[PDB]
Amino acid sequence: DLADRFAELERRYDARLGVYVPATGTTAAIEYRADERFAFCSTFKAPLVAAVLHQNPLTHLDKLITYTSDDIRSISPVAQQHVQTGMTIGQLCDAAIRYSDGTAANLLLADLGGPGGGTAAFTGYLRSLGDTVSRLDAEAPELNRDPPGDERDTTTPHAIALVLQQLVLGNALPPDKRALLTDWMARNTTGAKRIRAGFPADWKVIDKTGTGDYGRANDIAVVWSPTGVPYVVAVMSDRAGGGYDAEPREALLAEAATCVAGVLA
Repeated sequence: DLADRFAELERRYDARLGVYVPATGTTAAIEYRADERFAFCSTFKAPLVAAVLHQNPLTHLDKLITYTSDDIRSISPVAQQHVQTGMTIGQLCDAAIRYSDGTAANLLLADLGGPGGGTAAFTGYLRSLGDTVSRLDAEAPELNRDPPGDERDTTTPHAIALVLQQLVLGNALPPDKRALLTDWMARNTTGAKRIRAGFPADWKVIDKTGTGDYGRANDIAVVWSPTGVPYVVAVMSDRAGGGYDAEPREALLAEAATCVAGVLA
């Protein structure tokens, strides 16, 4: 039994686990703690890139953004190398998704603009997609640090799955922008030990990960079966019992995904 398996994983990893897979043609929704709040962590960067793509003509991708030393305040594998040259909006989107570059995502929030350094406009973009649950209140590094249970900077597996479904499978974005987002997630470099690890090699997986304090580890994905049937998979976790420095456990997400894949196969 699924729920029994997910409960067993919680005990194994001293963790709280949330899972959602939306219903399809022939499968019921899979849900475990799906309406409980979990920190976004870096998973917000996927709808962030969608918001920026949606807000602007496509050639806004070619606009050069400049930044400085005091902008590097979080893990930023790409942006830390380009302070002198700047980065174009397209390079920022690529880095935010594929390398989970924190400076890149902060710069994209600023591009979106408005109150809260773009966090209010980000939240408004989610509201436009019918998500009345999620909220973004801070940028990096603060957004990964809220105490367990705090509602700041949170989504739920259910909410983020429905958002991702609209972005990748539905009509939230025009086809050209949808393809840009989908391809960046398809080329993600940070997800090999999470949802990807739980699905057989002949399933396609695109994803966006997040990791935070209090043992936070998330992954949101769209997967396609070998015959092209898509499913959206959101898996979220934290480990409050280990305190602020609790180690994130990727293996919990890989095992949860393996269980989901077993049901979807």
